[PDB]
Amino acid sequence: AALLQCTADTLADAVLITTAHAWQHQGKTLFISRKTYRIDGSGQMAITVDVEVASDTPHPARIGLNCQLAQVAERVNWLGLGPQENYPDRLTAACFDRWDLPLSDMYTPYVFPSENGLRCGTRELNYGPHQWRGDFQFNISRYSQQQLMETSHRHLLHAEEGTWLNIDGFHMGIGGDDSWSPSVSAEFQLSAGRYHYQLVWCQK
Amino acid sequence: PALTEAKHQQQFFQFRLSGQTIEVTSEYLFRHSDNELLHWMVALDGKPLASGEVPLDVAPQGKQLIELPELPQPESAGQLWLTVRVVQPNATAWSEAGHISAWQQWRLAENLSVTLPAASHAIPHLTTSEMDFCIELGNKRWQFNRQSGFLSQMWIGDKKQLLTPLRDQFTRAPLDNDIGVSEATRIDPNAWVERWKAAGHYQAEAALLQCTADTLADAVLITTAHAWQHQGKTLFISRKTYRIDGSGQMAITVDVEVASDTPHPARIGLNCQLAQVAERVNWLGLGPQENYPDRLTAACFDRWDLPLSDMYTPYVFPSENGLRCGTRELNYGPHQWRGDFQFNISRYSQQQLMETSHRHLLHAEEGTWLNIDGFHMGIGGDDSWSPSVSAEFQLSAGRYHYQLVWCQK
Repeated sequence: AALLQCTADTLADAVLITTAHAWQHQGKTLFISRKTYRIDGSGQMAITVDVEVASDTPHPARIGLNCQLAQVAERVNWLGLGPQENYPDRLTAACFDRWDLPLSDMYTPYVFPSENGLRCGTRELNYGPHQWRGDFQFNISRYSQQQLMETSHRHLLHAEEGTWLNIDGFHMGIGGDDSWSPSVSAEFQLSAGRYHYQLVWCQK
Repeated sequence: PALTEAKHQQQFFQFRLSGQTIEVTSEYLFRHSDNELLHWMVALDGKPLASGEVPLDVAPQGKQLIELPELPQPESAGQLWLTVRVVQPNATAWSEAGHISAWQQWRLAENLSVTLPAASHAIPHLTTSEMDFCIELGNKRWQFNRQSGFLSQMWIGDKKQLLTPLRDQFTRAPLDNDIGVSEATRIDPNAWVERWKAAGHYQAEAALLQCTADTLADAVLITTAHAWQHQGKTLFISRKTYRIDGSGQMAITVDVEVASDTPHPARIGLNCQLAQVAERVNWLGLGPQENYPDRLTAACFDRWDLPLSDMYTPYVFPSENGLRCGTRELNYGPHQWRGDFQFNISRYSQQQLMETSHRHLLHAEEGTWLNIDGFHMGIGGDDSWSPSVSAEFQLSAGRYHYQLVWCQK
């Protein structure tokens, strides 16, 4: 990521920050992301993200923003499809209700570790002090995405301090009919080339 | 307008493209392509860097592989477009020479531009009244009405740009398919028009949920929230923010929330009436035939120029018509529109179109009605009698976002 542009401005009731980032590989830009942060008098924070994906580039597996949080919580409470991990390609099993689970549960053990435990169509996500409001797909786990890709086996992974949190406006479909060849459906892939999602960061 | 769509789908030749290489498959059972000419033009942003023409020699059921000279690469931001069409060098008894049997369009690898608009020395100055919100930059003046919650007037000179305040429109004149067999004497529950009419979708009246005025150092930003309520039930909530550049180019971002219960809005768009009248409409998008999301296959993406009369499509029975889709930029007269949207520009108001029994009856309203839609519902339909619209085409998302830029000149 590089900063294409950045700015700071003050609303009478709130402060608004706008950041533009371009992701470039080999002189070619895979994605352009524009984010504006607006701060309420209440102090609740609203994030609006606009993502542009080049038509040429293979479609991004997911579009989301990921942060690492020092705080660790016993239980994760969210309102959305639950309680089993669900994906857009296979979200049929899940149903929408308030959900409470042990934090360990969110992670799904696999012999081979790949991104897992994703939850979809969640209006609000609650972990510890933080409250998240909006429509998004969130996976919350100790292990970093980079860590998950690296490890040969599930047993090997050691949880990083704090909890990694991922929030995705859109997630690519898991698939697949066939392991050998891509089994993902055409509709599921995020080929739109234009993407918009917004969420709110709220204390308590 | 539909007939062109039939021609494109019907055409015997099938084109599959991998990388530089283009492969053509012949529909024909019995005939070799004795006199077929294949022409390919590559253009960027409505401009073609190169044109390639190859003679075609495919036996019936035959597959012919054609490889382009390596395409020019443009540093400039934009999307490369490759268009291949087949024309007959010698006219058949039915067709004059230079007639085109088939065409195909493929996007080239996309280009994303990280170049930045900023910065412009001029800064917008806004003057506030209880009655109205006024923004002035240079000669141009922008007026927003607090009571209304929409900006009534756009100012040039020494001139007034628009007769009618810009507003969100969730309805389009009913298509033949939507109306179906439904009649005032014998209304049918199933028909799309009936669902909308029962909904109060047409009669819903906007209210200002909230409004505000703020000044950026380089720009002035206005935020309006509107709730459309019928019978104590809110069909849609729309939030719009207008940001004014130092350049004075204006950017609109619209967020629309639709209740899950309500029948899906036929279109989500904002429609305004403009006093100015222009001889020709120039836009970059699918062209030149009117196209809809359900049937946008016929249309191809290139810079398009047409007489203003052309945009309207004559119908014995008048329903919303002449819509254009996937248009990056729309140009009418002084105004420039930048973004991705579906636009129909016509003299007749949508309200007028729905009202009239016959096409002949309509009389053009002064100025030109302009409609811009972030998303448009699919026309359909397999059957007139029952809704033929596909499930995917309908805008059931319940969340919608689109943004466009209003630019002078």
